[PDB]
Amino acid sequence: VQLVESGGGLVQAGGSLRLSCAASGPTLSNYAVGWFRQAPGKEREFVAGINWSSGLRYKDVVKGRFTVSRDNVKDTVYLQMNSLKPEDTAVYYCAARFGGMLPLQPSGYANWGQGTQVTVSSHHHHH
Amino acid sequence: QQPRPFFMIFFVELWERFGYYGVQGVLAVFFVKQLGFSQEQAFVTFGAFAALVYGLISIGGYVGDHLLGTKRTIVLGALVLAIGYFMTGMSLLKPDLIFIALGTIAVGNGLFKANPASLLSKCYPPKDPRLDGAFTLFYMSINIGSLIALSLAPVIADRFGYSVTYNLCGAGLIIALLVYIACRGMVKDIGSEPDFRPMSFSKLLYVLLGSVVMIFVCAWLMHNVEVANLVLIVLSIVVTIIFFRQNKMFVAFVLMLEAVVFYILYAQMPTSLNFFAINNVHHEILGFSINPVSFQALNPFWVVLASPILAGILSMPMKFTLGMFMCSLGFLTAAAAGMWFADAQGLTSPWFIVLVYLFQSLGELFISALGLAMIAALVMGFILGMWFLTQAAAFLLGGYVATFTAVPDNITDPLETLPVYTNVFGKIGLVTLGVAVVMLLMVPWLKRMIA
Ligand SMILES: CCCCCCCCCCCCO[C@@H]1O[C@H](CO)[C@@H](O[C@H]2O[C@H](CO)[C@@H](O)[C@H](O)[C@H]2O)[C@H](O)[C@H]1O
Ligand SMILES: CCCCCCCCCCCC
Ligand SMILES: CCCCCCCCCC
Ligand SMILES: CCCCCCCC
Ligand SMILES: CCCCCC
Repeated sequence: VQLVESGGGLVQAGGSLRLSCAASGPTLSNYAVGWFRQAPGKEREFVAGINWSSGLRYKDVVKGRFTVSRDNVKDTVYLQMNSLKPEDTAVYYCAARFGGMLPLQPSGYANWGQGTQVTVSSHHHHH
Repeated sequence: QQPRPFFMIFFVELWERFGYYGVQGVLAVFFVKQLGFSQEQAFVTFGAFAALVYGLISIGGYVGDHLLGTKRTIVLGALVLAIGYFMTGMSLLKPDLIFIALGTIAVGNGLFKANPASLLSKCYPPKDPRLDGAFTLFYMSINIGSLIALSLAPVIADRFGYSVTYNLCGAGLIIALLVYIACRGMVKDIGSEPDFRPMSFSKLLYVLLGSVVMIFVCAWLMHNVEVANLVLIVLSIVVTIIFFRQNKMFVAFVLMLEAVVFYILYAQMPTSLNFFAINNVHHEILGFSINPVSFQALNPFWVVLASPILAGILSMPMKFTLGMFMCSLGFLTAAAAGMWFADAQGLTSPWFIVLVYLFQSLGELFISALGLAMIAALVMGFILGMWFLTQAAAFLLGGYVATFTAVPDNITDPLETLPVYTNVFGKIGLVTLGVAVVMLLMVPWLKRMIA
C-alpha cells in the first residue's frame, strides 16, 4: 500500500543508476510495478514495468537502455538505468497495481511512491 | 421471532460458508500465482473442484438420514472440513498435498451440506408459518458468511499469505463446531431417526473408509481433469439413457437443462469475471482502493440486499425464465462495458461490474432458490442424483468456457485483453438470451404439465 523508492541521484551522460522500489505491508509479488517519470513542465509518463508474473513493458525511447527486474525473495523491484542521457532527467515514481496488467496512464495505479530525483548531466571530462 | 435452534443453525451455516468461500475467492489466483498454473489450467482445475464439491452432496444427505443421524453427520462434516482447510494451509510447506487437501474439502462439503437445512426444517411444526422466512433467513446466513469471506480473504492472503487465509478458514469451521457443541441442548429432540439410536460404529467406519477413498478419488480427478471430463461425460450419457427409458418428471428435465446453463454462468464469477476485474477494471471505487479479487463479494452482497425485498414481493416456469433473462443481461452488460465504455488505456468503471453482479444475483434468486424447493413439487432419488450430477457437470463446463478468456502470463496491456473478455462475454450473453427466449416460449406448455 505504501512504496518507497530509493537509488536516485546525479550522474553523467552515459552513466548508470539503479532505482529500487519496496513495499511496506503487502507482498509486492501480487503487483505489477510500473516506473513513471515527470520531467519539469510535463505530465507523468510510463517508462518501464514488470507484472506479477514477469511480463515486461517499456517506453520506446528507453528500450535497450533500461531493464526492469524483480527479486521475489527480497520483495523488491529494480529499474537498472544504463547509457543515461540528459533527457532522462526527472522525478521517478514507482506505482503498483494488483495483477498482470501494466496500464500506461497513472490512473491505472492506486499505490504510489513519493518519487526519487534523477539528474543526468551532459558533463564530460575535458579533452 | 424464531425457535431457539434456528439461531444455532443460522450461525453454524454462516461460519461453514465463511470457510468455504474463503477458499473459493482466492483459489484461482492461488493456482496461477502460487503454483504457476496457466490461467487455462487454473480455470479447468477450479471447475473440477467445484464439480466435486457440488456433486457429492447426495452422499451427505444419505449419511445424515439413514446411517449416522443429521446432527452426527453435521459434526463429522465440520471436522473433515476443518481438517481440509488446515491441510490446504499445510500445502504451502508441502505442495504435493494440495489436491489431497482440496479433495478433503470436497468430501467434507458433501457430508455436511445437506444437513443443516434438514435440521432446520425440523425446528418448525410441519406447517409453521415462520418456515418461509426461516429459509430466506438461512439463505441470507449463507450469503453473509460468503460476503465476509469474499471481501476479506483476498486482503488477508495479500497482507499475510495463503497459509494464514486457509488457517482462518479452518478456524471458521472450528468456531462452527464450538457454537454447535455449546448449543447441543437446543436440538435435543430434533434430528433424523439415527440421531436417537446409539451410534453404529460399523456404519461410522464404513463412512470414514468411503470418505478417505473418495478423498483420493477427488484428488486424482482434479489432477487429471481430462478424465474427470470423461467420467462425467459417460455418466451423463448413461444416466440420460436410463432416464429416457423410465410428465412433471419431464418438466424437471427441461428445468435442469436450463439450470445447467445457469450454473455454467455462475461458475464464471471465481474465474473469467474475476480475471476480468483484475485486468480491465479500475481497482478504486468511491475513492477507496480495493483488491479486485474482492469484487466477487458483490454476489452475496446483492443477495443479502435483495432477498428481504424479493421475499416481500406465471409462477415457477416464469420465475425460471426471468432468472435466465437477468443472467443474459449480466453478461451483455459486461460485454457492453468493454466494447463502448472503456478508458483509452483499456480499463472500465467498476460500476459496470457492480451492475453485472446485480443482474447475476437476481438470476440466482429467481432460479436457484426456486429450483431446489420446487423441483420437489414436480416429483425422487434418481432425479436428485441427476440434479447433483448435472450441476456438477455444469461446473466442469463452466471451467471449460472460462478457458476462452485465459490470458498468457506475459501479456501486460489491457487493450489486448479487453477484446477477448468482450467477445466471450457477449457471446455468452447472446446464447443465454436465446435460451431465455426458448424458455419463455415453453412457459405455457410447461404450466400445463405442472397441472
Ligand atoms: C467491492 C468489494 C470491496 C471489498 C471490501 C474490502 C474489505 C475491507 C478490507 C479490510 C480493511 C481495509 O484494508 C485495506 O484497505 C485498503 C485501502 O482502503 C485496500 O487496498 C490495499 O490492499 C489491496 C489488497 O491487499 C490492494 O489491492 C490495494 O490496491 C491496496 O491499496 C484493501 O481493500 C485493504 O487491504
Ligand atoms: C461420541 C463418540 C465418538 C467416537 C469417536 C471414535 C472415532 C473412531 C476412529 C476410527 C479410526 C479409523
Ligand atoms: C499430512 C500429510 C502431509 C503429506 C504431504 C506430502 C508432501 C510430500 C512432499 C515431498
Ligand atoms: C455427536 C458426535 C458425532 C461423532 C462423530 C465423530 C467421528 C470422528
Ligand atoms: C450438455 C452440454 C455438453 C457439451 C459438451 C461439449
